[PDB]
Amino acid sequence: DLYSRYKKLQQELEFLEVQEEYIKDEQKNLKK
Amino acid sequence: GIISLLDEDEPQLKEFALHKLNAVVNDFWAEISESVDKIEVLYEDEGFRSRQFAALVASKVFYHLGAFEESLNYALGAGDLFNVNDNSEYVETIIAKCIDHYTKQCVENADLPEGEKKPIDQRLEGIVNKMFQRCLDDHKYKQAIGIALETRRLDVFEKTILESNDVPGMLAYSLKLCMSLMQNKQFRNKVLRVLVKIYMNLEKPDFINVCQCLIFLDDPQAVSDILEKLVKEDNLLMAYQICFDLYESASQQFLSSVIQNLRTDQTLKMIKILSGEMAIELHLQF
Amino acid sequence: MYEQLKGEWNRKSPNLSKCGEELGRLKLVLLELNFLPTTGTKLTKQQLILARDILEIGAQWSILRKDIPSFERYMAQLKCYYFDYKEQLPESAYMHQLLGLNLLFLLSQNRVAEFHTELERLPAKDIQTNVYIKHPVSLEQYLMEGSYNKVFLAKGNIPAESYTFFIDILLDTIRDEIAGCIEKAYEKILFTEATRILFFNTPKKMTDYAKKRGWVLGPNNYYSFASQQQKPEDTTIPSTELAKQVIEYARQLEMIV
Amino acid sequence: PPGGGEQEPPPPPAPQDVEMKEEAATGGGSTGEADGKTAAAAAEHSQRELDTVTLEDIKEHVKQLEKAVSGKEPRFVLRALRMLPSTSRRLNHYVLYKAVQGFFTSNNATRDFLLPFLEEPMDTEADLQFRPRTGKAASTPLLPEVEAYLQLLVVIFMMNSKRYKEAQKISDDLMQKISTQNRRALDLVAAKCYYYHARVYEFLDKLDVVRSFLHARLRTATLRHDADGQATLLNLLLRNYLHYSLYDQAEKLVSKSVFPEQANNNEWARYLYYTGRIKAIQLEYSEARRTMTNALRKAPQHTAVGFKQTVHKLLIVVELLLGEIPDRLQFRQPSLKRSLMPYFLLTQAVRTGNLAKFNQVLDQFGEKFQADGTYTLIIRLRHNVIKTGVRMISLSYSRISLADIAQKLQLDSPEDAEFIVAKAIRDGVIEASINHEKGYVQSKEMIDIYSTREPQLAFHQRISFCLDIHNMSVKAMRFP
Amino acid sequence: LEEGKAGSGLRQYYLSKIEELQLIVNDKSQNLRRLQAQRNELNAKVRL
Amino acid sequence: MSEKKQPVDEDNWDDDNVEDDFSNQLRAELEKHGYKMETS
Amino acid sequence: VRRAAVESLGFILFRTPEQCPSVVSLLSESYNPHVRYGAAMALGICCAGTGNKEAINLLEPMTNDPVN
Repeated sequence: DLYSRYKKLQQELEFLEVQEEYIKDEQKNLKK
Repeated sequence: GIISLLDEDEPQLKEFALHKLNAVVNDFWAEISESVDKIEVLYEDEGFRSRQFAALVASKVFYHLGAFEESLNYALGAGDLFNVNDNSEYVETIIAKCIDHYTKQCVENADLPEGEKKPIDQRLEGIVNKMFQRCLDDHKYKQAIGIALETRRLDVFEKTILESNDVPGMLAYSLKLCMSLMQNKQFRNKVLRVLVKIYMNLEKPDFINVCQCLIFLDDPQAVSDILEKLVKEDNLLMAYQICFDLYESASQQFLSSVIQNLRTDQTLKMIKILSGEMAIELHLQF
Repeated sequence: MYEQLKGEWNRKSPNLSKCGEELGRLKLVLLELNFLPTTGTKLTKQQLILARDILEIGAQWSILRKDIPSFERYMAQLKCYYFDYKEQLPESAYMHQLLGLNLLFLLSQNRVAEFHTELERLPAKDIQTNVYIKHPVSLEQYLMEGSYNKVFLAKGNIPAESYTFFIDILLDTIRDEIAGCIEKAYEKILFTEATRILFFNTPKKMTDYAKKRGWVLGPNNYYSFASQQQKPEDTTIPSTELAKQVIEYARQLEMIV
Repeated sequence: PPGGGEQEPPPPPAPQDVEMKEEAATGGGSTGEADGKTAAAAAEHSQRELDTVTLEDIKEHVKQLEKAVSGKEPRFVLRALRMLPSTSRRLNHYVLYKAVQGFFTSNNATRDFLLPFLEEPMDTEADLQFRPRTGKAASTPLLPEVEAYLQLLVVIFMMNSKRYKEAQKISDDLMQKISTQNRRALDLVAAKCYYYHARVYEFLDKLDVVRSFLHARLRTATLRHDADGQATLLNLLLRNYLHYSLYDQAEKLVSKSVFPEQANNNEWARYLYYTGRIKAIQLEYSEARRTMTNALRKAPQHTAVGFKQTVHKLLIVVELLLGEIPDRLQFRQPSLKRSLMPYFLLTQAVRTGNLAKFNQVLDQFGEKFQADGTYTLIIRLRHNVIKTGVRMISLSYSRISLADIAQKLQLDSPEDAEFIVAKAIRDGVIEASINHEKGYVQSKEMIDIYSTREPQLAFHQRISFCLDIHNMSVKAMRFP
Repeated sequence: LEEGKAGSGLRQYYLSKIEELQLIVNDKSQNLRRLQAQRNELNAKVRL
Repeated sequence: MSEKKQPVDEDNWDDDNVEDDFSNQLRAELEKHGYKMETS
Repeated sequence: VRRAAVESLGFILFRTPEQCPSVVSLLSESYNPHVRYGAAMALGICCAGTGNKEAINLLEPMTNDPVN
């Protein structure tokens, strides 16, 4: 129940930080 | 105004001065914020009669200031006078950081097994089995097993599965956990092989256990033992099914390794189906 | 138990052993039960009547012997007893001069910000009556505008007890401040200016400020040197930190998208 | 009954429709943002809160007979909404009972049966997931329960029904509010209850029991995290201790909780009023009068409200404690006519050198000073009666002799006038210096490096403030 | 209270912990799709 | 928006700027301002 | 090597196929065709045999590209 919800919220949080890091690079790349 | 009582130098006034400390520490917060050095004084005496209590009310006042480690380090010096009190919103917040400090400590300690680890308090597991005493009162052991996976300690993982008798399937549910959200593989086998210890202490073997464990643990002698057990109590129903599942799941050189452990009837039956020839031509037949 | 409410109060108190009996009296009352909840029950307020009275006479014997950390210790516990949440206790006739002792002590040690916020708990006693409290607030009003001399001419009028152990400190912390004004670049004067400004014509006070301060009498002329510093300046000192500030300008323009 | 009884049908007609659709749209839209887009700060939560301050307090006080607000209690007496059939059947109960109360007379509670008509709202299979619906639609009948103003035996019904709500409030806190966080509503719910709960404990014994609760209430706030929680509870906790005329201010000096950090332009303006009064009573006049100025110019957006006239009331006193005074009565009101006459005539006597008028109007208008709670001016502004002129002279003149300032301050003595000038420069009233060699009192130097060195120490804040506007703009930009 | 003493002891630890873990995942998704559309503008410039 | 702290609140049309600067100093401006000249 | 980066997404994420349309949503809209190529195979190997209709929504402009 609750331990599985806490692990998945750990996973999804560290997931969309990485896809946040991708858009940081591309918007920096498209300026050049 | 009772800091004036803390100025005087006899012990029987101190214990009535500190009894009035935690009585009104929730309402007179910042008055003690200047008398911090007086308490951390009164704390350093080894001849003082209630020095462990001084670590309690210091942990109360740093909890107001937000100095969370100062409440933590004085909860370490609090003795049993802290954890004997358990029904509060205060006590659960600074054992929350205590579990948080401890579970990031052991992940760091799992990186260096060769000595050089840290000295560790023991009331942090005195609240673990106390939480197990709550789980004894709860019947719900799914919550104490959660920290037991997180704390990287496996004898309490064995103690909570050799608990008061309520299902073997709860342990199977825990075993799923090892298929979905288990991240590391270094201690995964240790969790995955302490499950098959209690399975050999259990009366019925499963299918999904050896379908998960022993292909992630590659012990060919272990499945040759437990299927010889399934031969021994004359159970050719489920030994017949796990060979077809092993022939579908596992890889080369492990079927070759276990078939050496076969010869280390029903024996010639499991020669032919662990070679797995007959499953192919019926699959060719369809 | 019930130890000498007026034992050596009226005539004299040269005691040191009754000070230990008063010390034991503190070990009696504050070990009976407590004084913290104070719900009702005039019977358990009866020791609260005596706990006030033994700390009043404890504050009387404290100023009788001039103990500075003790006098604030007894007065805080007395003020904590007028910090009673359920105050049905009847007016002890020593309260107005007891607060006047606190009002004069806390004026003397330069707690002037603590002085005026102390005056909030007095509703109307400052104006109607109560010369025990009216005298230090008339004193602080004399310190307000420019009036040093009205303080020292009201020195010979205290309607209360002697107040001398506070006002010796109160005027000494006035004298060094005017001395702190004259220890500036105000170079030289004669003893008659130390008679006019400071006070007192021909007392060993000129010996007092010859040894504490400087003020050597030359050829009928004092001497006070220049206390003015050199003021070292460069005014290009912030060249590092101004170069820091412009960095986080462009750091907060770029890099955070 | 032919005069007023025939004008009884128009009252119900409207407010049974458009005032009913207020919380129907509010309760629907708050549920819509509690479910999806769980960051639900930007909804009608704010405007209904502006309405529950303004609209529904004066939309109705009594329960508005012929079943406009009288019907609200038998309407919401039967609320399950538990499962999807228990929602759709209660949606039929939203159809049937509003038709009955629009037609006929339903169960009219006679102002004392309102609490059993707050039992079956809490009962009758009420939910925990609809915790905005329980929290809002219980607190919103408490304002007809308090603003009936009869104040007899409903005061204990005030006391019961708030602790009914606050038991639900605490249990929701110890109930793990998943993705709604009612604290955005429960802050001013904790305010609106404790404005009149402070009144109740003024009509009965003291409200330190509220502060012992509110200390624990401020503890569970912001240890979770702050969403307006630290901001509201701090001005609530500060107000009683300022209301008590005991010592009470060094308690606030050591109150190191000085970060609400955002307040939606309304808590911060009154928070700066309270702490400006605190720094004024410990005699720090410079920092007080500038944050009292900041409080006056931050949220004046009202129509002659009075607390704006109260922050304007204290601001002129501390400026008379430092000499300057602007035009005050240029925004005169039908009620400011009462409160302009003492203070305008006060600074009239301060600017002149008259003290007999200053003592006369103290005696004339001291009882008005009793209503304003400002006794302390007579003991601390008689300082600046002599110090206003020496601030005025030292700003006018540049290099004055002390022999001439004695007649100009009409002191008739040069020997103590040194000490008044010494005290003012000690207090930093004027920055000037004295030549104690032949009697010169000269002012400061010319306009300094102000053209060269200073202005970047003003420019650094304006860079940092304006790009944070650019930062707070860009971050909150795209919701779709 | 078999469950009631433990819902505050061994479940209140988890469900209070997942609260802020739910808030930040809610927070970054508003931040992410904002970053998405800002990149779609600059790619629409350069490709054109 | 009630904030619970508000329970109380050329005739003189631009008067206070004139009055804060000059109050009542013989405003006919001749009997001393124009009549210094008897001294000299 | 940039392709073998964006081709390796399905090998590490095929167990949870729901995250794969969200992360390759803008990987399919780069400027070079090589990243867009391995983006297309990443939809093919993360989601094995699902009737996704979200990846199929992504593949419809992918089969209507200027580059062959």
